[PDB]
Amino acid sequence: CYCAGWIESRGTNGAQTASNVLQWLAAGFSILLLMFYAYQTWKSTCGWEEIYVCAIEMVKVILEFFFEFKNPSMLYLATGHRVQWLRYAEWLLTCPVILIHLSNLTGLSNDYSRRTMGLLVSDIGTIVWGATSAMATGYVKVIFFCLGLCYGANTFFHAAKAYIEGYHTVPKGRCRQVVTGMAWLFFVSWGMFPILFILGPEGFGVLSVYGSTVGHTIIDLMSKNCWGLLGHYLRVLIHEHILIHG
Amino acid sequence: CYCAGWIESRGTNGAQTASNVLQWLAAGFSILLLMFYAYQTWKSTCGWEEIYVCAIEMVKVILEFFFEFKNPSMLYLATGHRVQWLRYAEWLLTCPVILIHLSNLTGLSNDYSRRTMGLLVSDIGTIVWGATSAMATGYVKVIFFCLGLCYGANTFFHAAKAYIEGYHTVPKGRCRQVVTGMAWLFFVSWGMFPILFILGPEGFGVLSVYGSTVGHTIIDLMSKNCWGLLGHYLRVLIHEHILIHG
Ligand SMILES: *C/C=C(C)/C=C/C=C(C)/C=C/C1=C(C)CCCC1(C)C
Ligand SMILES: *C/C=C(C)/C=C/C=C(C)/C=C/C1=C(C)CCCC1(C)C
Repeated sequence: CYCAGWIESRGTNGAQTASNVLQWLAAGFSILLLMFYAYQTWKSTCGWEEIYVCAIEMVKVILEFFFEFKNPSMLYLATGHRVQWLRYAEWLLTCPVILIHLSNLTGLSNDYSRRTMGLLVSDIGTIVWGATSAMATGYVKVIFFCLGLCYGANTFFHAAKAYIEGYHTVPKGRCRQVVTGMAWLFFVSWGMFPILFILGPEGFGVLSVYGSTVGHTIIDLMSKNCWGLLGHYLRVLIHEHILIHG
Repeated sequence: CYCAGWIESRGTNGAQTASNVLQWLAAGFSILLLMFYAYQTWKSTCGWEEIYVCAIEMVKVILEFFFEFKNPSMLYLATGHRVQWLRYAEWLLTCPVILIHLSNLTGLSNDYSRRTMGLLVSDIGTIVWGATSAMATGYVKVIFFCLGLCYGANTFFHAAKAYIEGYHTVPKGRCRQVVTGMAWLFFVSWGMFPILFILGPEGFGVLSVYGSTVGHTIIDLMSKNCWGLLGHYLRVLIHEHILIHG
């Protein structure tokens, strides 16, 4: 199995160092966030979504530090394209949970809706089409990324509706400011993901594997750790509001 | 890109013919079921889950007839293992929808529960771990299939609870017989999927690609088309019951 496209070049040895440093920072932040979440579950009210997302993020960060360019992290393919399977597998593991957190922003509604199902189905579909585009090479790559773009447009529309509903269901004041911050983080990072797909080796190679890893680590820290911590803060605020007035 | 494991042998030219015949039958059944579902939506009450699952099944069947051993259907991998990405992508597209149908067996509850989220998260996780095991080769394959086994055990437990709840929420008589039939189909086919994974090239090679395709086509016709048609019949019975007594 020679396939000279498998060697290519992973980075510039500076993007590699930046990726390693960002992986260490992401692992440290995930460890600290998991410790804080455990402390909360022991003392305060904490949701399962933030803990699960942070745990998967920590596992993915460790696996990307150690075996990023190995199998179940990098499929090498007869087409000469190295597919970062770890990235898309972690997306499939976390993004549905992130959207289950987006629905029920205030951790009180034990019920859900058909809009949550639409969100989840569209998100799984867009991740599937993006992974297929990453493995696709050629016009099939363009077709599958356009399919993922349509599914992600549906996902973004449903997420925006969920964010408006959450903004209008939280108490007036700090709670809706936190909802606005969560919406900003969500949309900026989730829109940067397809941009990095386009700029990465999976699309037009502009970023290289290590530069794409740097950018994806930044927007994962934004969309998984920071967004989850903001959601936990929102739920803490909701609990305190219920204790005082509710 | 030579990697002599990519050639191997797809089948015995009899398993190939059986696979082609079963793909034609599955495509015909999916087309007829989609026509019937469109007729129902125009006249009767029909759910989106059955239509979506049947449409994805039809698309997957056509893509497996035409490009099964091509890219976005077969990742060839530097490890020499041909990964049927089409299979796992279709699982990711359909199984969450099949479980969204399993929750809300009677298409009346516009709300959902945290058990539905547990079902969906466990199902996505088990599909992810199974795909990773298929791409994994070696002891990593065993580890990831055991992780998928744990996630699928959680999925099966939640599905059994959902089936008991559905059995006890449908009217006594034909409705619960249909629920029992759906449970039998669901558990038999969904348990045959890991068995075929073990028996297929992705595990212990016993079945070959074409024999695995034959078995997977049979259990997809069981779990996607037949189960969805049974769910549609259950919802029709619920609607008629509400019209008479409800
Ligand atoms: C922690 C990881 C997250 C939140 C990943 C989110 C991923 C997306 C919003 C994916 C978007 C894509 C498209 C809309 C089109 C191009 C392909 C994708 C998969 C990158
Ligand atoms: C239409 C396709 C369906 C319903 C597929 C269902 C898939 C499963 C129940 C998957 C099961 C797996 C495990 C429990 C362990 C071994 C790996 C898998 C992914 C085959």
